[PDB]
Order: sequence, then structure tokens, then C-alpha cells
Amino acid sequence: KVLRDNIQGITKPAIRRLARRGGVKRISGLIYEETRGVLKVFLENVIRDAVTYTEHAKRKTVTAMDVVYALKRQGRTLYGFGG
Amino acid sequence: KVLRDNIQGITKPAIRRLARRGGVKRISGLIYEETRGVLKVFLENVIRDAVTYTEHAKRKTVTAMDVVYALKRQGRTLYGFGG
Amino acid sequence: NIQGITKPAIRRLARRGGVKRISGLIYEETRGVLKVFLENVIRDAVTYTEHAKRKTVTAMDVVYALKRQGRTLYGFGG
Amino acid sequence: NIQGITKPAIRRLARRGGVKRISGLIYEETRGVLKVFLENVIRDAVTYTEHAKRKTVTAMDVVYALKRQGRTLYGFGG
Amino acid sequence: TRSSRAGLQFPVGRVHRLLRKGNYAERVGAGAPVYLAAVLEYLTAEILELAGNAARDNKKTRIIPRHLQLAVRNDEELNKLLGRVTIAQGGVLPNIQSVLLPK
Amino acid sequence: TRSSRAGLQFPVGRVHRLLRKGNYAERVGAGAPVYLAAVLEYLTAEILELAGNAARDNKKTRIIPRHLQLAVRNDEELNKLLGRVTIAQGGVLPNIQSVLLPK
Amino acid sequence: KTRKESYAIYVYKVLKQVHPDTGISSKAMSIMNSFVNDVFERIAGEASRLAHYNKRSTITSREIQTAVRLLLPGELAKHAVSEGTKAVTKYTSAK
Amino acid sequence: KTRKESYAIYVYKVLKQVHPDTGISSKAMSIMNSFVNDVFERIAGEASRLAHYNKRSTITSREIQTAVRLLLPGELAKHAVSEGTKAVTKYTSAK
Amino acid sequence: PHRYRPGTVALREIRRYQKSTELLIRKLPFQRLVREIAQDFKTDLRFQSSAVMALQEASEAYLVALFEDTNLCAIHAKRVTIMPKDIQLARRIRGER
Amino acid sequence: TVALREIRRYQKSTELLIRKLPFQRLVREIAQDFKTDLRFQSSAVMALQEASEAYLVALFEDTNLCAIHAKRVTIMPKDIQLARRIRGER
Amino acid sequence: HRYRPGTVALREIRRYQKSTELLIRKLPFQRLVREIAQDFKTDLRFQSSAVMALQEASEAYLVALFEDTNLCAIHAKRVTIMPKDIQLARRIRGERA
Amino acid sequence: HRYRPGTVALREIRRYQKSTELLIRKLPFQRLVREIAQDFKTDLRFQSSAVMALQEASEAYLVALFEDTNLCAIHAKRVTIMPKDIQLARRIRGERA
DNA sequence: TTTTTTTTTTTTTTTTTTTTTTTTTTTTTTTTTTTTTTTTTTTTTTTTTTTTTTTTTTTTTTTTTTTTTTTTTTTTTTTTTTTTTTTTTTTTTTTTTTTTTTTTTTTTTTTTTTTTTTTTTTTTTTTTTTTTTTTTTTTTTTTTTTTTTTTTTTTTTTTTTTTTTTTTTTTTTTTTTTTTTTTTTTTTTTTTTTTTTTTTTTTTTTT
DNA sequence: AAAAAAAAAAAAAAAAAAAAAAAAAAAAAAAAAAAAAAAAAAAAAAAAAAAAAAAAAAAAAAAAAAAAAAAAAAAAAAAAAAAAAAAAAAAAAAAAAAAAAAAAAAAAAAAAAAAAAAAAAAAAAAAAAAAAAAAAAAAAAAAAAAAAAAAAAAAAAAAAAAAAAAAAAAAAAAAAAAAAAAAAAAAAAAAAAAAAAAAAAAAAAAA
Repeated sequence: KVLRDNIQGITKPAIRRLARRGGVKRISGLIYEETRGVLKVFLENVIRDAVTYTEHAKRKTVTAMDVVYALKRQGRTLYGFGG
Repeated sequence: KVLRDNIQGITKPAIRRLARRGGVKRISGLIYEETRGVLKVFLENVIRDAVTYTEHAKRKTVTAMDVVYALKRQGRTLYGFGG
Repeated sequence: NIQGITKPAIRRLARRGGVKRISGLIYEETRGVLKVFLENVIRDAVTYTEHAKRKTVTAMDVVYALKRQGRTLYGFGG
Repeated sequence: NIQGITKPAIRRLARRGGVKRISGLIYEETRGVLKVFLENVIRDAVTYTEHAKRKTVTAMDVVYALKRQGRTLYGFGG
Repeated sequence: TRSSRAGLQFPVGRVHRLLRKGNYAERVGAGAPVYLAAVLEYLTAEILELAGNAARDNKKTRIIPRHLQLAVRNDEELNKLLGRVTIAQGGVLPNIQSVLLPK
Repeated sequence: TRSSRAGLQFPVGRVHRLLRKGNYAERVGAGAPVYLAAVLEYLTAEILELAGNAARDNKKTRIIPRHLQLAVRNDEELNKLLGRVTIAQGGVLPNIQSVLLPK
Repeated sequence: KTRKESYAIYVYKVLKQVHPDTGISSKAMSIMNSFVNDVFERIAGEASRLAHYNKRSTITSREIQTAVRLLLPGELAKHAVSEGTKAVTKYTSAK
Repeated sequence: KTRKESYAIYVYKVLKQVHPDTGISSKAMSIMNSFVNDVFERIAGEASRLAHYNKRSTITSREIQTAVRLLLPGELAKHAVSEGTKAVTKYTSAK
Repeated sequence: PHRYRPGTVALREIRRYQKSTELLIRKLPFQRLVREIAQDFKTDLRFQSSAVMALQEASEAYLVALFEDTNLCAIHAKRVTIMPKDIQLARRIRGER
Repeated sequence: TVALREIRRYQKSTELLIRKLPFQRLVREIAQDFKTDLRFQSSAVMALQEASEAYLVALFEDTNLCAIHAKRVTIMPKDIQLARRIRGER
Repeated sequence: HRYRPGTVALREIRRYQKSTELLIRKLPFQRLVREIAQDFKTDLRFQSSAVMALQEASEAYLVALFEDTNLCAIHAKRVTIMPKDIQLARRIRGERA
Repeated sequence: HRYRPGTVALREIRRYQKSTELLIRKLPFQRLVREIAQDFKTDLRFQSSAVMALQEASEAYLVALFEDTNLCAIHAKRVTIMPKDIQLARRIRGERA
């Protein structure tokens, strides 16, 4: 089907939840947009890395092993699914 | 001050909760006694470690890194509290 | 090799261990467990043999590898 | 000793960074920070040196130590 | 040599020996060294051309590492490629923030 | 003859040698080598007496690691000492499960 | 007597093609050779990474293709795939 | 060639003490040598880690005794510490 | 006279507790027990709050580890109502006595 | 008071603040926009979550420290921009 | 005269409990480990000391396996062993998954 | 004639950005290297290539830190540097534990 | 309940091999002086826990039924077991052969040591101004709370496709050899960049 | 506004040393054939996505209150900045020294391979009955949740005492050199114990 607009759909209160997870007490309202920007650029980077892995795997699905490959490739060292 | 009968501070619901954390589904009423006993014995081990460490620490105060030392002696290595 | 250890050999091993009745799949399952453990052991052995630039895995290096795996054994002239 | 980095030299490097007004406190603390940098690099380099089993340090040891942190430098033929 | 047979400049047999001593796979395909040689040749062509442009800018005949640094630093994405990288006799570009100048 | 002066057997000079060539720290209290020597003669004497009793009970003048494993396995505390420590060709005691026994 | 290896002939040829009338500093040359070795080892190590990932003990130019697609900026990456495919096909047609 | 370390004489005299007439096996003394080495290793490691927990670089009898009471079972530990006190007082009596 | 099936709340809190990371021991009784054993060994030891809390989570982790080991041994033993026999089996196989 | 109550409460646990449905929606957004015909991994989605909040919160506290270094308690986008500037990514 | 299962079995149990010497024939398992050690490095000579130490390490590991396997079978209400026991046991110990 | 504050600073900044050279003469730096080297082992002959690369790398790293602090001061609305700036810069770089 | 049948455990005699002393020595330790600074030692304090009480209510304990779980039996099937015969491949002694780690030591190459002068830097000192900080307003943005709903979350269902095992024939890459040809090093040149010097004009600062 | 003041860029001439190009050494890759094994192709299979739907309810969005905090401005202290000055050591080239590290050889271990002998491990067939486990029975136990209650928890506060920091000794441990032999390596002797053969007696299994 069609894909559209979900990216912006993230509720600003969810972002503020994450920010209180970040320990920030006072927050200008002008942050949600650039947070969207940075998150989407990072995740598109990683997802495209994953797609590259999968296409060289000739597989029509994705794998968490591929996920962690991309993660460590950008430098996000994380065990739990391996190592 | 000296206090007795303190292994029962982990009350029956507390023991049941800790079992549920470990995924135990059905519990016999006899489990609580043995759990109290094993908690007692291992915690006595660790406080013996702590007492020795503090006695040699030029200190009369068991401290957090003393607990860390007791843990790492008993095969309980972990991050968080220094090292 | 892995059949240079035979089913009667596994029988003798189990009698040493007190096991009484054995299934067939036990034989190859335990053979594979032996394979994996022995392979990890020799991997540490060789890495710190030619780490110490030696053509032959020394028994002392074996002692080091096994003590790393917490399985200390005496009688090797350390 | 460690004071070999002259404060005018520090001012010059700041000018390379385009710094304008510089307080004295920065001098000594940055001296310490670079000292930390130096001890890291030397310990790693000598780690590789003894790893190479020599009592003469080599530039390859230096560069490999640098790469141990992704501190890649060129112009020295690794 | 197979270099001509692929139409390249890089040493195919030498680089294949490099791959062999690399200890990366038991066996490898024949065109793989050709492919990597081609991409490296492309990259070096690009960087040398930029450096030559830089040498034109400062009006010199030979090539200096400072030229290399200027060229790479001028382009954002090339810098991203050489992110955590530094170069002998590197230097830095002239970069001054707006408020820094007087009025 | 530091050992005779300390009233033990194991060489205090050699044990201090092994201490400081263990490169543990710079300066060392002089009581450490003597104390370590002493505790070692104690432990070897205890294990050796147990081994001798086991050997002579086994009608064996010579000490054997069968005797040593007997000594370690009978004593639960001495087992605790060699918890992650196993014996060379000592072997297992006859420890058969109850149900497996014949009726 | 040490036979150290570099790419002076190769880099010199490239210099000629991009700038016939130019020289070189051996410092910049050492930088270039280290760059060559660096990119080589990076790409080849990631190819071996793939060799583990794909459960295959062999690498092809297709492996390198995916790897460089991973490693290089988009425009350079598509240019790169262009010449890589061209050169591989040219050699395979040739002998 | 090499004069490899051994404790054969010392263990042999310990034997002659505890059991005045008792035979030996070469593997038994090898076991003894390795065992003594292990005792040294573990005791020294614990002693050093204790000495650095309380921030001191001097290897005193204090940290070795605290380590051995950490490690040895009560009977063995108290007997060992009493033996250490005896031996050190003996040496201090002499020179 | 509401009655859930025996074990329904048990499993619901199974997921709740697995999804949670909160100390279940009551804090003051735990500090009292810490004092109890400390007095058993040597009195005049000031009780750091950090030390006591560290003891709390370390003990609870040891607990929960033993719980999965014992429960899974019991499941292998074709049982889910763990009884003390499974407990000493877990202790012995772990090596602890 | 309520903002800092939210501070402590959200810094309490490690549960997944985000909701599965919208997150998966964005996943499919950033997938299909490049290539079609992909069946996803729920585990991959979980990893996407974990990484996303981890990275974000990393930015969160370090930019918060930058902003208090800016002598203030109300944040500003340029604080984040400087933070990422030193972070070395672009 | 025919002997039913179990008697000679237990006789061999006790005979192999008192005995400790190698039951695995030396050369076949030696070839096994020679070929395994060859999987990574080449031109490897092999001194018999490390060989024997390797054999004993393997055998001690194995006897731990059997003793704990029989214990697990006891825990699972059986005297015949099938491999579920070994995965359970090694997972409790912590080596395998 | 006396020049107003800032002129020297900006002129030198520009000339240094134009410049490409080390701004620390060798000998003190080498002596520091030598006195820090033996702190692990004595009698280590040094490679000039090694030490020069060391000097260059140190210079590059510290210059990077300089720009870090410059950005800090820009963020500070201040035109003077002070320690908490470098503290923040190091923290965000994460090189400090 | 009684009787047979191995089968092990026990005692004598041979030998052999392992242990134990005795010889050699060299590689390790003791003693003594000398130094020296880490470790202790004493004081100050201060904070840091310990010690208690109130207020809120949260957690624990009790109880009843019902219900659902473990255990027990029996019956099945086959799961292992056991026996005798055949297969076999172990392992063991001496001989070949390699080969292979280690180690000395000439060379050789490369680093560390002195000198000096001298200059360009560092250091220092004195105005000062711009730079920082600090203080007041204020306003404005950022926030909480209520309600509404628009939203997410759960569980089936059915699909289906999409991965996944195995088997065969393929490529195809690996191995070893010969040959032949490549890359590196030295020497020489020249050809460039460097240094210095003069000229322009361009700003900063003063009038 | 306008003009002088360094300052710095532009041009030009000497100069020096670097780049590089021809030739030789050499070291290594192309080409060649044999083949032995990874992978491709494919057919089946079954595991998971995923599409959709109702049901439950929760998160959020808008509005309003509200409030504090950030930014702007004023203003003064001062401390780096910007002059002057004196001073010294970095260096650069030459001369000195000494030693880090390595190829050829060499002495010596250290494995590995084979003949083949015999010799007990292993294999297999083939009987066969016992145990693992399902079906079913008996049962008992613990879990759920409404009540009552114990006391944990949140929150303030008082004190005395552990020990942390600040100077300062001592003393304890280290460094080096002559004195001196000890702990290990070899030879040989001898006796502890397996080998072998068999006897006493006691579990195993049939009646």
C-alpha cells in the first residue's frame, strides 16, 4: 500500500518522554523537528546498510544479525544478540 | 543493635515475587524455608568477606566497594560500583 | 577420529561416570560437545603458542588455557 | 621538565585555533591533558614494541598504537 | 600482464598475493583484484586531480601534503570519508567565525 | 641459612625471590616471605600426612595420586580447596547411585 | 637490505594522466601509499566480514561491490560501481 | 641446559617429617611442585589486590594474613597464621 | 466470591515482574538482616547505604538465577510446582553446598 | 515540579517508551521509500527501538550538560547542533 | 550361562570407578586432536606432554559430563539417558546456551 | 605606536592558518618523550620517524581540542576561554572516563 | 528354602624398574653498608552516619474452595542388552629421515654523547581597555491539567511465501614449475622551490 | 573626513638540492596442467509474516492558567593584550662512542614415518526381556482474593564519632658488592612392587 507521513506522526509528548529520560528539565518547543531529522538520518543510514547486506544475501527478508552488522559498522557496539 | 529472626524479613509474598522474577510458576509452601536458608548462608559468606576486608581496611565501616570485593570473591563480577 | 572413539569406548566412559543405560543419540551428542570444548581449548592453545612464536603447542600453554577456563590441573612442571 | 611547552607556544597554538583571549588556567591543565594523551600513546606503542620483542622502538609501533584508537596518520609508510 | 588484459594500471598478481597473505578467505574470485584495483585507481585519480587543482591555486608545479589537506577539506563528503584521519604536514583551512572579526 | 633462622624448611630467600620477581609491587614487608613459607610447610605437611595414612592403609609404601585423590575427596573442606581444581589421574571414588544398585 | 614496497610508478602514472606537468613531494607520496594500503585493508577486512556473514569462504567482485557500496559516499559509490563493473566485464570478455 | 625450578628436596623432607619412611612417585612430586606454585599464585594475587584496595604498595604480612583468613578454612587459616607468627618471631630472634 | 484459575495472577505477575526491574525485598527488613549477620561476625561496622543496597540487588540476582535454574530443571523433570528436591538438585549441580 | 517528576520517572526504568505501532509505521516508511518487497523482522524492530532510544538519550544528557554549560536550564536547538558538531558526525 | 542386564554392568561400573587409566585408545584420539589442531595452523609438531594433558582435560570434562548427566536423569525420574539431560546440565553449569 | 587589543591576536591567527608548521621546537618535546618512555623500561633507542610522528599527532590532537574550546566559547557568548570549557569539550569527546 | 558356577580376592615366587643415595658444580643465596621515602602518626574536624517520631498506607498475613496438579499403576513397545563369533587396527621397537627450535657472533648499522654560539626565542615589566561579571526588568515562553478521542494493543485466522535441506554436477580454484619479466636501488642532472630584496598599497590608528 | 604607520603582497634575482631518469640486481608473477572440492539448481517443506478484524482503553491534543527564566541593559574590575626591556638555550653541524640487532652456521633436540606382530578393541548378528512412556486413577495442595492488621515508608531532625586531610617522623626496604655454598643434573645401587600362577571363598541363578 501507500506510505506517507508516519515520520512526523511521532507525538511530541513521546519525544518529551524521551527527553525526561534524558534528564532535561526545561525544553524549548523547537526541538522535535531536528530530533526527527537526526533520528531519521541515523536510521536510514542503518536500514540502507541492512538492505545492502540483505541484497548481497539474496534474501527477501531482514535478519537481526544483519542489524547488528550495521550497528557495529557505524560503531554502536552491543552484545545480547551475539558476542 | 543485635536483632534475631531476621531471615523472615523476606516475607512469603516477597519470596513469591522473587520466584516470579525467576519465572517459577507453581511454588510449594516448603520452598520459602530453603530459600531463607540459602539466602542466609550465602549472605553470611559475603558479610564474612566484608568483615574481613573492613578489618584489614584500617576501617570499622563496611562500605560499597567492600561489597564489591565480596561479590568478586564469590564469582559475582559486575560493573557499576567502581573498580 | 570421532569414531576412533567408539561406542564401547563411550560405554567404558559411562561406566566410569556411573551411567547405566545409554541412548544412541547420546553418543554423537557427547562427541560433538567434546568437539566444541576441545576446539576452544586448542584455539587458545595455538593463539598463545604462536603468540609466544612457537611451532608446537606447549603443555604449559595448555595449562594456561585450561586455567583460563577455570579447569586447573596439577602435574605439568609450571 | 614538563614545562618545556612554553606559554607563548601555547598562545601560538591557540592562534592556530583562532582563540582570542586566553586565561592562564588553561595552560597548565591543557599541559596535563596532552601529557595524558602522550602517556596513552607511549604505553600502547611500547605494548606493541614488546609485542614485537625488541628493545628499540619503531615508528610502525607508533602508528599501530595510533590506529588502536582510530588515530590514523599518514606519511610514514606503515 | 593481466593488468593490460583488464585494461588497468595496478599490479594484479602482486595485489593477489597481497590478498593471499591477507588471510581473509580460503579462496577468492579472479576478477576481485581487478575490481579493487579499478576502484583504487579511480580514487587516486580523483584525489590527484583535486591536488593538481590546488597546486594551480597556489601556482606550484609539484605536489605538497598541504595541497592534499586543502583539497580534501574543501569538499564536505570527502572529509566525511577521511573522518578520524590526519595527515603529515596537514594544516588547517582558514576558518573564522562571524563575531570574531571586529566591527 | 635464613630458613633455619626462621625455623622452617622452604627457602625464605628463594620464596622472597619468587615474590619480588612476581613483580607485585615495589617494596615488601620482610614478614611476607617467612609467613608464606610457614603456611606452605603447614599445608604440605597436612596433605602429606593424609596421603601417607591413605597409602599405608592401601598397603602401599609409595605415595600415589590415587592416595592424594582419596585424601582430597574424603575431606569435604579439602575438596573445597580444590573446587575448580582437579587431580592428575587421581580418579573418582566409587560413588554409585542408590537406585542403580542391585536389589 | 630492505625491499620496501610502495606504488611510486602507479601514483606517478596517475599524476601524469591527471596533471602531466607536475611533480610530487615524497611526503605526499608516503601519505598516498599509506592511503592505498589503508583503503585496501579496510575494504578487504569488510569483505572477509561478509565471507563470515554469508557462510561462504570465497569472495568475488560482487562481494567487493556490496562492500564498497557500504563504504563510500553515494556519488563516489555509483561512479565506483560504474568503473568496477566496466573493468570486470572488460577483462572477462578479454583474456 | 636449564636448571628448571623444583621443590623436590623440600617436599621430600616434609615427607620424611610427617611420615618418616614413605615412598614417592615422580608424578607425585610434580603434583606437589605445581600445587605449591598454585598456592603462591592465588595467595599473592589476593594479597596484592587487598594491598591496593587499601592503597598501599608495601607487601606486608598484614595483607597476606588477611588474604589467608579470607581464603583458608578456619582450622587451616588459624593454624597457618599461628605458624607464620612462630616462624617470623623465630627469624627475628636470629639474623 | 470471585475465583481465577489457580496460577492466573501468578503468570500475569510473571510477565509483569520480568518486564520490571524493581527490588522486591523490603528495604528496612533487608537492612535489619544485614545488621544481623554483621553482628554475628563483628559489631562496630558502620552500614553504608550503598553497601546494603548493593547487597540487596546482588542477593536478588543470585535468587533469580537460582530460580530459573531450578524451575527449568523441574520442567526437564516433567514438573512445574518446584519442590525443595529440585532446589538441592540445582544447588548440587551448581556445585554449591 | 511535574517536569522533574517526569524526569525521575522516565529515568527510572528501561522499558520501551515508544509504541510499537507508530514505530513499525516509520520502519516501513524508511524501508519502502528505498526498496520494495521486504518482509520485516520483529526482532529487527526491537533492535531499531533499542538503538534509537539509546542514541537519542545519549544526545539528551550530553546536550543537557552543554546547555547547563550554557548557564541555563531551557534548551535550544543550537545546543544540540554544537553537541553533534563535537560528536564528529555530520 | 546367560547373565541378565545389570549385573556385569555394575561390575564394570565399580571396576572402572577404581581404575583411572585411559580407556580411550591413544592413537585414534591422538589422530583426532592432530587433525583438529591442524584446522588453524600448519607445520605443527606435537610433543606428547601437551598431548597427554589434552587427553586428560578432555577426559575430566567427559567424566563431569557423565556424572552430572546421570544426576540429571535421576532428577528427571529415569535411569536411561537421552541427550536432553546433557543440554539441561551444561546450560545449568553455564557453558552451552 | 601601541596597537589596540586584538590586532596581534588576529594577525597571528591569520598567519598561522596560512602557516603549516609545528610551533614547538623539538628538544623539550623529545626530552619529555624520553622521560616518559623509561617509566616502563629503560634503554629504548628511539626512531626519529617515530618521535616526529608523535609530535605531529600530539599537535593535531591538541589543535582539534583548541577548536573544540573555541566552539565552546562561541556557545558561551564569551570571547575568553576558561577551564569548564575544556572540561565540557573533553566530556563530549568522551576521551575522559 | 537349597544347590550350582563361576568369579573374585589372596598368597608365593620372579623380576624389574623405580627410588634413593652419592658426585659435580655453578647458579643461587647472605651479609653488610647506605639510602631513602613510604608508611605511619598525630590533630582537626566534619560529616555522617546513627537515632526517633509522625503521618500515610502499603505490604503482609489469613481463609476457603476449587481445582488441578503430581504421583501410581498398567500396559505397550520397543530399547537396549548380551553372547559368540569375526573383524581389525593398535601400538610398539628399532631404524630412517627429516627438520626444526634454539643460540653465537661479526657487521653493520644506528642510535646515543659533546660543543657552541647565537639568535631567536623566552621571560619580564608596565598601561589599559575591552572583557567579564554582576545586577535589574521583564516578558515571554514554557509549563500542568481536563476532556475527547483519536488513537494504540490483543488475539484469532488464514495465507503464503519464504526460507531451508539435500543432491547432483558444475566450475574453478588451488598446486607446483618454468620462464620470464618485473620493482627497487644507485647516480646524475637539472630543475625546480627557496631566500632575499624591493615596490605597492592597504589597511589602523591618529588628527 | 583625512592622513601617517607599519604591513604585507608582487616582482625579481641568486641558489641549492630534489626529482627524477638510465642502468643494473633481483625477485617474483604469467603461464602452464591436474583435480578436488565449494557452490548452483532445484524440489520439497514448513515457519513466519502479514492482513484484517473486533474489543478494550490509554495516550494525547487543545484550552486555559500561570509562572519563572532567559534575555536585554548598565555598569564597574581587572587581567590578558600590547608595547618596552634582558636573558638563555635549541640547534645544527661536526666529531665520538658504543651498541641493537641480525644471517650463516652449528649443535642439538623433537617430532614423524614405517615394518609388522600380535592382540586385544571393535563389529555384527541375534536373541530378548525390561524400561520409557502413554492411559488412566487417586489424590492433595496451592492459588485466588476479600479482610484485618504490622509495620514499611516519607519526611524532619539531633548527635557524636570515623575517619579524612594536614604536617611530620622512622623506619623500613632497597642496591650493590664480596663471601659462600645450594639446588639441581648424573651414575649407580638396590628393593618395591607388578607378573604369574593358582587357591579360598562368595555372589548369581536355577530348582
